[PDB]
Amino acid sequence: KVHAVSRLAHRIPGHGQPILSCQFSPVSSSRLATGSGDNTARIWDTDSGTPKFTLKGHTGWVLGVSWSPDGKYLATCSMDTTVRVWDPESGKQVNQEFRGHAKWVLALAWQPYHLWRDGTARLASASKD
Amino acid sequence: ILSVKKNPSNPLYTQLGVLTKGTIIEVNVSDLGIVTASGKIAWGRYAQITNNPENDGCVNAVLLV
Amino acid sequence: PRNARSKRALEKRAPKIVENPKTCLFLRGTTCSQITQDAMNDLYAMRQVHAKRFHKKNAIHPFEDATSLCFFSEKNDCSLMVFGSSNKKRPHTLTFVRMFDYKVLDMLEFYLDPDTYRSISQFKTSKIPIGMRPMMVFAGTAFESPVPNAFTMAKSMLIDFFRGEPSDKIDVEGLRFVVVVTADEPQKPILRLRVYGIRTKRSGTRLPRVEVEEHGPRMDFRLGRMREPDPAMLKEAMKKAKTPQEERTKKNISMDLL
Amino acid sequence: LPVTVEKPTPYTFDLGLLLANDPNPVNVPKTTDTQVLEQHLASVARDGAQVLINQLLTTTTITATKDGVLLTLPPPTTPLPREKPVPQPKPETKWQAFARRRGIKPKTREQRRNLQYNPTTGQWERKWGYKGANKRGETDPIIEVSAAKEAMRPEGTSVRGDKRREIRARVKKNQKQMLRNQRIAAEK
Amino acid sequence: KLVKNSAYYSRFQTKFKRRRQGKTDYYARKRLITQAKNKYNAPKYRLVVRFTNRDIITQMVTSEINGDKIFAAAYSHELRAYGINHGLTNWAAAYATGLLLARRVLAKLGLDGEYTLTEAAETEDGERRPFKAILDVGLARTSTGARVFGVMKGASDGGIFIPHSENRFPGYDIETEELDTEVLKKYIYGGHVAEYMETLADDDEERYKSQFVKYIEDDVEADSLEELYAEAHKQIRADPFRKYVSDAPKKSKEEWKAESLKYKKAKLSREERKARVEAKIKQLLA
Amino acid sequence: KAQNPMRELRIQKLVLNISVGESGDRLTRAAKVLEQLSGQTPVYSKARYTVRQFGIRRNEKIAVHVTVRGPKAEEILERGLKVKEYELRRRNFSETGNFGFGISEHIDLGIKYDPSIGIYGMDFYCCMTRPGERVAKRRRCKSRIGASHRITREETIRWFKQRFDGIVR
RNA sequence: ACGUACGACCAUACCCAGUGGAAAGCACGGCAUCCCGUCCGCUCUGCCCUAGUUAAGCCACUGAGGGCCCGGUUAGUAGUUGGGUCGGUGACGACCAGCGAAUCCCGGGUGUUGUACGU
RNA sequence: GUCCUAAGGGGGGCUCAUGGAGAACAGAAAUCUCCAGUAGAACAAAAGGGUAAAAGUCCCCUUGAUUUUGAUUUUCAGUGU
Repeated sequence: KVHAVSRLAHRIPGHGQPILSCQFSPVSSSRLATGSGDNTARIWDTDSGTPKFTLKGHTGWVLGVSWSPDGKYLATCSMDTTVRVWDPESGKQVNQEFRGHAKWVLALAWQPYHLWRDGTARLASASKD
Repeated sequence: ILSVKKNPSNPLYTQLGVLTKGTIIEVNVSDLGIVTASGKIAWGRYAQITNNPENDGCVNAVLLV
Repeated sequence: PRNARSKRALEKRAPKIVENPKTCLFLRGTTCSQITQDAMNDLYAMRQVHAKRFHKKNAIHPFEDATSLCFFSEKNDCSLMVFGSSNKKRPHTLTFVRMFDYKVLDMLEFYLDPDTYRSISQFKTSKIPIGMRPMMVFAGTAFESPVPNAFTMAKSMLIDFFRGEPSDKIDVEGLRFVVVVTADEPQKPILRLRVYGIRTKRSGTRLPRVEVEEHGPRMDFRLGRMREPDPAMLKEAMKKAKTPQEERTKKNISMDLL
Repeated sequence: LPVTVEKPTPYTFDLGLLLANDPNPVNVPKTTDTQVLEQHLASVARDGAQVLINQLLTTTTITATKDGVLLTLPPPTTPLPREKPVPQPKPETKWQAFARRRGIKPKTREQRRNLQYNPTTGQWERKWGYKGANKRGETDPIIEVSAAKEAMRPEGTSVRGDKRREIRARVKKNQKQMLRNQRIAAEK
Repeated sequence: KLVKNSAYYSRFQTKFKRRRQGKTDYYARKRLITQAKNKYNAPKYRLVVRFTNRDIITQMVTSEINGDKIFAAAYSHELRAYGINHGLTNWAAAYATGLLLARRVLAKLGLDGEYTLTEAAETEDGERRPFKAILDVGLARTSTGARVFGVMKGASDGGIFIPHSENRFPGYDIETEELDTEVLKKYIYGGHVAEYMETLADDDEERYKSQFVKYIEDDVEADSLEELYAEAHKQIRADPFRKYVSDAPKKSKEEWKAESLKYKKAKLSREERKARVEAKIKQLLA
Repeated sequence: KAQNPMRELRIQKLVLNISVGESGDRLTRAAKVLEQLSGQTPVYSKARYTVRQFGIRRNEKIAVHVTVRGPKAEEILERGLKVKEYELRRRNFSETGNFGFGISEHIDLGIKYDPSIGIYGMDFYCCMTRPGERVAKRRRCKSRIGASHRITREETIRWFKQRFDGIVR
């Protein structure tokens, strides 16, 4: 049974612009990802209501954050026509950014975990182009 | 318009409900969707009339926020 | 009242439409036994939030003169008083005094049985929280006399004592203690005062099965001397005032649900 | 175990005071055994508490809020004496009787506000009180003085205390009238 | 003239015993327990936070007429069962002790035959209500960065509904009316201690060794404190009732009764006191 | 039990007082004198009552004082004893175990004279204690110092004589 | 039984002094980077629990002088209401009742206790 | 005849009158220190038990000088928002 949330648990500042996306980690509620218009994503520890990581590198608003289904990756899609992948346990970008979209990347969708093949995951990015 | 709060020229003009420039009126703000800090719905606020309605044929006001 | 704090105190002491909860002053005479003091302590512990305590010896015999009682009530804004006393004729006496407009409305003597008296500390149970009003049970045939008598006045006084603060709502977790007064119509009848904690068990239905466990104090009373109210003062005290939130009903005028 | 008690006469209730009245007699055993006396009294208390709990859980509105599960209680119906008499209207003052006779209406709260617009300074100022308009000019750098008034002025006094003198006279007159009204009302 | 005479001693009125001991503010206690916005006859809980030289004491207290009742209790020396062995009075230990008390309260209630009237009268549209308590700091100063608010933060993160504001946490700036969550996270995980260890090891090595002698002896580096406290929080949330056995001597209660009665001094009897009085009278006569 | 290390006498504090009795420039210059004598901002004291004989007024700032603790207090008291040639009177020691003295000029402490400031004297008062004075000064569980832990006049005279090699006459 | 934290009665617990205190705990203590606050890190606040010490706090016991608290006695007595009921025209003198003291004196005592965690 | 970011409210820290013993001028009476101090000070009232980690006294914040709504109470309304 899930009980109704009735009160504020935490209010954590740190984003300098409006928050545009948010998503919990699939493992537990201890980790939250947000993506904002200050060109950053942020990982939050929700047990103590504290910042955990700041993910920088985008030059446009981070329109979308999306955890991988196994929880080992975080994908961000931004207004700078790019998609980036991050390690949520260290706050570091995995390899380089994804290039090839002409306009704003609006949405992300991970391939389901049971369909992964060739020793890799696949990620769909839907853009304005 | 909910009421007329203060016509600056005369309390008699306030009592008569005269809509001139600078008049404070009470407006129904249900359309604006204003929620207070305790979660209650504000549906009455104050606005100041910013035009000359007898010359313009309409009432223009600005919310006092 | 030049001071704002003194003005606030005067406004608190002023007569009101909805009255403040009554305050009880606990005081003793020049001679007062240890059993009587223990009984007074148990009653004060039941009524801590709306009581004041005197600690000196007062040369007052209430059924002879109550001028000092009226002065104390006016000074402390206390409308209920518990007076402890002891004598050869009356070995352990609690005089319940109820006042109206800082004058004596009525008085009743309770004679305490020393042998059957048990304090709250003589029962090894979890006690009542501070400020929690209990539920009440009055049992027996002594409380339905057609003419007002000592047992009727005792029931009224004990209701005014254990009344607490009125409220339109109560939490279901605040129904854990009950005060039971038992007295039968008849050589003198015995007014017995007991306090119980309430436990609920599953019974297979919606309503729970209540169980009781003794809380204390254990008290046996014999009713003694009585001071009855003046009829005009009684009418003044029993008048009821209407709040502004009670609408005076007009003919053919009502309010719909909107 | 049952949750309903059966007695020859039903209980009465006052749920505003959480009070249950048991009309049935308490057949206390005529024994010297404190123990049998005590479970007899505890049984009577058990029935009283059970019927009170049943009445409270069945006849009152139950609402589950963030504070908890609450029972809507009726107002108390057991007649209890007051501690002070019901408040009465004060005796009419001289002004109040005069205003009722002459049809003088009370002023509105906007009308009696301690605020006015001074056009010479173009500012909002208090009519009375601290830095009020009734003490205007008492702190001004320069005050014009009439020669006849300064000739008729007593020695030692200044023109800077005239408004305080007038205010003290007005306050004294108002206080005297208030004391007269208080004495008459106390006589009544 | 003598101020302390018989009239002074007769007229003297003593304070309360705990006021004389300087332990209880009865002015604050009266408003803490006998004052309520609603008159719903509901029980009230207070989180009592107290500090000694070497320990932090947190209790969950209700007030009855014969004395207070401890619903649950957590001590900072019980963090040794979770892996914290040094700094048992600091801010991070305060946070961990508050978290431990919160998890113990929730596990005792089962929020992690006899039944209550809430269950008996529960409505269909009724959700679970959080456990509610109010902070009780006693005589400590409620300045910004005090450890009482660290205990409160730990309990509120553990799940107790405690009404509070955030202007007394470390990192709060009065001018901007904002809270620095970086400084708050640092104080939660003990990073102020870590930066003190680094600064002392850089500047005053002898003072560093003297102050943190147990840290170096147990090989607790300053860069491992955050991981140690995070692991402690995870283990507290996993097992809030882990048993801890100290290195103190262990005997039974009756053995400790015998041990204390071996050193207790008995009250003198009436016959012995009369014999001593007679001996004193004989010595005065001689 | 007198050889316990917790009974060792030490200087609790040293208060330097200047009572000029007049408000304004004289009080300001005395406050500056106390300031660079000690190393901290001084305290200005107001008169309790109005005395027409002394020419003082109620709530009028007439005196100035500094409380100094630690080795700074020890060295300032050393300078004062150097001025007074390490000699004190038996009446200078109080029954509670404190002492004090006074000087008429402040140049001989080691302060270079400045013509715009002028001449000022002062009162030194040294208050002594043992470890455990926190018992009477802390907020929670404030208590009284025991009688065996209290300091006597003979004890502080002996401590002064042993410590500074001074003379008490 | 001892210790600590919250307490309940609020001197049988207060005022003054002396002696002792296993264990653990309290405490005195040590250090001012960070949070915080002072004329002064005295207090308050933060960091160590290592090292010294039971000297003081605290606890127990003892001792005077006070004070305070129980019980008896005073005593159902003073005092006060009743022609109350007998005389006295009446006031009043007894008697009958109802209420109802205190001083003096004697004896005893100088803290009991709840919950939780420990020694 | 003068002076004041008014009074009030909330929070926090502190303890007063007085006496004893001490400190250059300073001497009954100027300021500082310690000890003892049931309030014997202050502030309100007219206690026969007002208030001491405060109701006293100093800091911080508000000072916005009489808010909004009401089908309800009482009175009024030829100008009945």
